[PDB]
Amino acid sequence: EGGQHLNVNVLRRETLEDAVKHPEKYPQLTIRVSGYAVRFNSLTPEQQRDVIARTFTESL
Repeated sequence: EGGQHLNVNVLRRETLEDAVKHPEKYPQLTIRVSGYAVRFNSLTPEQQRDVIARTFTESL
């Protein structure tokens, strides 16, 4: 068969950490959370915790 539907985020975890630090810097930063997209700044601190914690596949 094959997988169906996929959210694609190409980013580094550090960048998100930076975003948490200074939201003013990334006003239009958007990420795919679970089938939809949201501005990073829109999320709650707890909600953000969920995202950063998630797996970031690396090369190899």
